[PDB]
Amino acid sequence: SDTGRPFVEMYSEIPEIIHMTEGRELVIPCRVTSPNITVTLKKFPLDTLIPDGKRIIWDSRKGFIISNATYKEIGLLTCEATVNGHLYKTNYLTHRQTNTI
Repeated sequence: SDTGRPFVEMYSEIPEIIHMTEGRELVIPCRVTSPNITVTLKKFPLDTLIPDGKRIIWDSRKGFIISNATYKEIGLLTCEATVNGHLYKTNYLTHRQTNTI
């Protein structure tokens, strides 16, 4: 919803703890109702994970699909979207799961 909230799903208060593993298909689930809106995938503080559309494939109806996760996706990611003159955001803490690399 433009005059409501772009995201289908968002964090509550605590960032979404994604128990990831390197080399795997890391989806950051911050999809939007209308693809037109177009989300920008930041990382704390003001880093920018540009959706290259090769490895980092921006599926508006699923999430940001980093086909092969790396150290560049280990931290506090922040999906951001300015809509009706209002900045919405949602946070995703990408934790290296205690399984392997």
